[PDB]
Amino acid sequence: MELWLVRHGETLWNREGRLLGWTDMPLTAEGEAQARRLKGALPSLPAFSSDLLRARRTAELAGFSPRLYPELREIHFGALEGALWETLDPRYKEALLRFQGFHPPGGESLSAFQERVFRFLEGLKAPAVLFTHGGVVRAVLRALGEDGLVPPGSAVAVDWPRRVLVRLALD
Repeated sequence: MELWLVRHGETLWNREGRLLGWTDMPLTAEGEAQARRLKGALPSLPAFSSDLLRARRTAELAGFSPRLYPELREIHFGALEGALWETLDPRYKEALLRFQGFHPPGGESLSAFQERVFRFLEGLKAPAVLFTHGGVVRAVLRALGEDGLVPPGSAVAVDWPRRVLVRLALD
Protein backbone atom coordinates (compact mmCIF):
# COMPACT_ATOMS: atom_id res chain seq x y z
CA MET A 1 0.00 0.00 0.00
CA GLU A 2 1.49 3.33 -1.10
CA LEU A 3 1.67 5.62 1.92
CA TRP A 4 3.33 9.03 2.15
CA LEU A 5 4.55 9.85 5.64
CA VAL A 6 5.35 13.48 6.35
CA ARG A 7 7.40 14.71 9.29
CA HIS A 8 5.93 18.01 10.49
CA GLY A 9 7.91 21.23 10.18
CA GLU A 10 10.37 22.21 12.89
CA THR A 11 9.45 23.56 16.33
CA LEU A 12 11.76 25.35 18.76
CA TRP A 13 12.65 22.09 20.49
CA ASN A 14 14.25 20.77 17.28
CA ARG A 15 17.15 23.20 17.37
CA GLU A 16 17.07 23.17 21.17
CA GLY A 17 17.41 19.37 21.09
CA ARG A 18 14.60 18.56 23.55
CA LEU A 19 12.48 15.40 23.48
CA LEU A 20 9.23 16.43 21.80
CA GLY A 21 6.36 13.98 22.15
CA TRP A 22 2.91 14.93 23.39
CA THR A 23 4.03 18.44 24.39
CA ASP A 24 1.95 20.52 21.97
CA MET A 25 4.66 22.84 20.63
CA PRO A 26 3.81 25.07 17.64
CA LEU A 27 5.75 25.34 14.40
CA THR A 28 8.42 28.02 14.19
CA ALA A 29 8.39 30.52 11.32
CA GLU A 30 10.78 28.25 9.41
CA GLY A 31 8.60 25.27 10.28
CA GLU A 32 5.68 26.97 8.55
CA ALA A 33 7.95 27.76 5.61
CA GLN A 34 8.93 24.10 5.33
CA ALA A 35 5.24 23.19 5.48
CA ARG A 36 4.30 25.57 2.67
CA ARG A 37 7.07 24.16 0.45
CA LEU A 38 5.39 20.76 0.77
CA LYS A 39 2.33 22.05 -1.09
CA GLY A 40 2.62 20.81 -4.66
CA ALA A 41 5.34 18.32 -3.73
CA LEU A 42 2.95 15.77 -2.20
CA PRO A 43 0.40 13.69 -4.17
CA SER A 44 -3.29 14.57 -4.03
CA LEU A 45 -4.46 11.61 -1.95
CA PRO A 46 -6.76 11.28 1.07
CA ALA A 47 -5.00 12.74 4.11
CA PHE A 48 -4.69 11.75 7.77
CA SER A 49 -2.82 13.57 10.47
CA SER A 50 -1.78 13.53 14.10
CA ASP A 51 -4.08 15.77 16.12
CA LEU A 52 -1.12 17.58 17.66
CA LEU A 53 -0.82 21.22 16.52
CA ARG A 54 2.52 20.97 14.70
CA ALA A 55 1.21 18.13 12.54
CA ARG A 56 -2.24 19.65 11.90
CA ARG A 57 -0.67 22.99 10.96
CA THR A 58 1.81 21.32 8.58
CA ALA A 59 -1.07 19.52 6.85
CA GLU A 60 -2.97 22.79 6.50
CA LEU A 61 -0.07 24.75 5.02
CA ALA A 62 0.69 21.83 2.70
CA GLY A 63 -2.82 22.18 1.26
CA PHE A 64 -4.65 19.30 2.95
CA SER A 65 -7.74 18.87 5.16
CA PRO A 66 -6.79 15.61 6.96
CA ARG A 67 -8.91 13.53 9.27
CA LEU A 68 -7.32 13.61 12.71
CA TYR A 69 -6.12 10.50 14.52
CA PRO A 70 -4.28 10.46 17.88
CA GLU A 71 -2.84 7.14 16.74
CA LEU A 72 -0.47 9.12 14.49
CA ARG A 73 0.96 11.08 17.42
CA GLU A 74 4.62 10.98 18.36
CA ILE A 75 5.52 8.62 21.21
CA HIS A 76 4.57 9.97 24.65
CA PHE A 77 7.83 10.71 26.48
CA GLY A 78 6.07 11.13 29.82
CA ALA A 79 8.38 12.65 32.42
CA LEU A 80 11.03 12.91 29.71
CA GLU A 81 8.93 15.41 27.73
CA GLY A 82 11.09 18.50 27.26
CA ALA A 83 14.26 16.81 28.47
CA LEU A 84 17.45 17.73 26.62
CA TRP A 85 18.82 14.82 24.60
CA GLU A 86 22.28 15.83 25.82
CA THR A 87 21.43 15.25 29.49
CA LEU A 88 19.43 12.09 28.87
CA ASP A 89 20.60 9.14 30.99
CA PRO A 90 22.77 6.83 28.84
CA ARG A 91 20.27 4.01 29.41
CA TYR A 92 17.55 6.09 27.75
CA LYS A 93 19.87 7.30 24.98
CA GLU A 94 20.75 3.70 24.19
CA ALA A 95 17.14 2.52 24.22
CA LEU A 96 16.13 5.30 21.82
CA LEU A 97 19.15 4.75 19.56
CA ARG A 98 18.56 0.99 19.39
CA PHE A 99 14.80 1.66 19.30
CA GLN A 100 13.93 -0.93 21.97
CA GLY A 101 13.28 -1.36 25.69
CA PHE A 102 12.16 2.22 26.31
CA HIS A 103 9.41 2.98 28.82
CA PRO A 104 9.62 6.44 30.41
CA PRO A 105 7.68 7.10 33.64
CA GLY A 106 4.29 8.58 32.84
CA GLY A 107 5.00 7.82 29.21
CA GLU A 108 4.48 5.24 26.49
CA SER A 109 6.74 2.24 25.82
CA LEU A 110 8.36 1.91 22.40
CA SER A 111 6.64 -1.46 21.95
CA ALA A 112 3.21 0.03 22.68
CA PHE A 113 4.04 2.94 20.35
CA GLN A 114 4.96 0.57 17.51
CA GLU A 115 1.77 -1.44 18.09
CA ARG A 116 -0.29 1.76 17.97
CA VAL A 117 1.36 2.99 14.78
CA PHE A 118 1.33 -0.31 12.88
CA ARG A 119 -2.28 -1.02 13.81
CA PHE A 120 -3.24 2.35 12.36
CA LEU A 121 -1.35 1.72 9.12
CA GLU A 122 -2.86 -1.75 8.85
CA GLY A 123 -6.30 -0.15 8.74
CA LEU A 124 -5.51 2.06 5.73
CA LYS A 125 -7.23 0.43 2.75
CA ALA A 126 -6.05 2.82 0.04
CA PRO A 127 -3.11 5.16 -0.71
CA ALA A 128 -2.90 8.23 1.52
CA VAL A 129 -0.71 11.02 2.88
CA LEU A 130 0.00 10.88 6.62
CA PHE A 131 1.09 14.02 8.46
CA THR A 132 2.94 12.76 11.48
CA HIS A 133 6.13 12.80 13.57
CA GLY A 134 9.80 11.84 13.44
CA GLY A 135 9.37 8.85 15.73
CA VAL A 136 6.51 7.49 13.62
CA VAL A 137 8.48 7.84 10.39
CA ARG A 138 11.44 6.23 12.15
CA ALA A 139 9.36 3.29 13.38
CA VAL A 140 8.13 2.68 9.84
CA LEU A 141 11.57 3.12 8.23
CA ARG A 142 13.25 0.89 10.81
CA ALA A 143 10.60 -1.80 10.32
CA LEU A 144 11.44 -1.66 6.60
CA GLY A 145 15.10 -2.20 7.48
CA GLU A 146 16.28 1.37 6.94
CA ASP A 147 17.62 4.29 8.96
CA GLY A 148 14.54 6.19 10.12
CA LEU A 149 16.07 9.65 10.46
CA VAL A 150 14.50 12.30 8.19
CA PRO A 151 14.56 16.15 8.22
CA PRO A 152 11.68 18.20 9.66
CA GLY A 153 9.19 19.07 6.93
CA SER A 154 10.38 16.23 4.69
CA ALA A 155 8.55 13.13 3.49
CA VAL A 156 8.99 9.44 2.74
CA ALA A 157 6.90 7.22 0.48
CA VAL A 158 6.64 3.54 1.22
CA ASP A 159 4.99 0.43 -0.07
CA TRP A 160 3.71 -0.74 3.30
CA PRO A 161 4.65 -3.18 4.69
CA ARG A 162 7.26 -4.04 2.06
CA ARG A 163 9.76 -1.30 1.19
CA VAL A 164 10.66 2.38 1.05
CA LEU A 165 9.93 4.03 -2.30
CA VAL A 166 11.44 7.48 -1.98
CA ARG A 167 12.68 10.07 0.49
CA LEU A 168 11.84 13.69 -0.29
CA ALA A 169 13.62 16.66 1.26
CA LEU A 170 13.26 20.26 0.07
CA ASP A 171 15.54 23.27 0.63
